[PDB]
Amino acid sequence: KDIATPIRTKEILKKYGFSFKKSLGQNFLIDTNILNRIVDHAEVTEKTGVIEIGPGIGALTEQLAKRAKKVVAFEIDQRLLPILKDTLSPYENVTVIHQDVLKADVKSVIEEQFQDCDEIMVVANLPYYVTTPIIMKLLEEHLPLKGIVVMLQKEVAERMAADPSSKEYGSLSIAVQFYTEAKTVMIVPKTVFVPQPNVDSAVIRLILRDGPAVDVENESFFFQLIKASFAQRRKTLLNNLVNNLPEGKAQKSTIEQVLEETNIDGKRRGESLSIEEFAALSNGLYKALF
Repeated sequence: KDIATPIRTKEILKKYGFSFKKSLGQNFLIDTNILNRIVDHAEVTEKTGVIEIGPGIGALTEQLAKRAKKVVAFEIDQRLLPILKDTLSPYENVTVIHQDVLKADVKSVIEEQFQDCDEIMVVANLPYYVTTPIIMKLLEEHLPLKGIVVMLQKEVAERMAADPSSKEYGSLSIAVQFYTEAKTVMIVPKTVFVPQPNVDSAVIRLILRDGPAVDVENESFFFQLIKASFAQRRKTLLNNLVNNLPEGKAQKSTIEQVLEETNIDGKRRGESLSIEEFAALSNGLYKALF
């Protein structure tokens, strides 16, 4: 049987369950069809190089290996790596890196690992608390990736893919869509996981854009500005800028003046700004504040 079946996963966890500490939000996929559907949505073929993050006991890694040219899995826990040497032993095209993807130089790994591939995808099942930090880290690294297809919490996907008119729109939406075209593609039933989460979760497809969605002087300042602006959503933009930028209180009157100079009423709520406005605002504030 495949790793992604309830009988095989149960057996592996029974054999090796005392050999690793269960972590925050850790689960194990036990439905082969769902995985292959996710792999369909990622468009993985014989020429695709796939990066997986957090391979678990190999469930998804296995389905990827059967379809991709090659699979590189990041795993921080050596105890889990020891388990994959059992569960992934049939697959030559799987290379496991004992490294935290957040600390990794992913561009070199890709050069090192994917020479015989035509396109690189990220495909991974991510626990809530690392979802946003991993995705932004990867996107800020400007990697030569076609796309990222990730299993995550439904609300997080919805936020990432939100369009400007919808209620889910926030700083996360803007940050992800700066880099990518984002769409939530499946709702995954709770029953494909061990242990089982309380609710259905989701899969998000992020296709990387040819270049940035808007023109900014400093990407990092732009993302800090967005974050600062949405911190207390219902309060005014000016108020948010004052209390959430380290420059806020020290340079209030400059901030006021940059809003005036860019024709953006600081009495408006942060959520009312388009991405084009936030861009123009970041550029003005970056030049005036540093």
